[PDB]
Amino acid sequence: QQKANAVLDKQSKIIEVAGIDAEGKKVPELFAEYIEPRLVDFKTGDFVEKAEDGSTAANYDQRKAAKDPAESIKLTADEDKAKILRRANTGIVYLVKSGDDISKVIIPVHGNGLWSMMYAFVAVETDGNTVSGITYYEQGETPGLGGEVENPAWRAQFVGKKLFDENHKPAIKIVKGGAPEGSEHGVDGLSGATLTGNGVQGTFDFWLGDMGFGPFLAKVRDGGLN
Ligand SMILES: [Cl-]
Repeated sequence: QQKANAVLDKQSKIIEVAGIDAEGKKVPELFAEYIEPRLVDFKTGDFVEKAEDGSTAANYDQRKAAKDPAESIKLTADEDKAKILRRANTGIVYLVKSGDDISKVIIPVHGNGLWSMMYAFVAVETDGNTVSGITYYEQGETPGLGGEVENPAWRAQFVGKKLFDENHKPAIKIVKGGAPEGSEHGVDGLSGATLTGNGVQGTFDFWLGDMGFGPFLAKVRDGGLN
């Protein structure tokens, strides 16, 4: 079943955003060496060993969990900034191993675009604030417009940006028509693709908030990884 090729490209994207030099090695090999998947309780931000459905980090299906009322919540329209309708109570994150230390954490985020649900990985430094990279691993927006979330030049703009402001509130901004420079939080919007851009904005506003990875990244900031 492939199914397998889907799992493998996901692993590829994780390795890609992790900034690991692939010394010719294959993806399943690099993933075992450098990646440690962990489950996270969103509300508390704590690492957990199992989800409510009994899954471990190795077999947890967060998308399926999000539609199971036993282990997810229904978001009000106002709460639902990323326009995803529901949120699993437990998330998965991918720790990047240096040696015995954790070098980065990669968090899965998503939000609705114009034509499609848009899924991305965001690589965060162990300060729990600085973005190391971003990659969209599933989206179906129009090439040349919203599809430009896959453009290397647009994604590179996220590198060095801070996720949070001084109150640890979500601070990433999709700035219509080009952010300034020396900008702490701002990246350029997608020209001609405001609706996709709004979906990206909502993605960060929700997933950096109290119902998302907010509590977790706070614990990262306070040294919860190493
Ligand atoms: Cl979710």
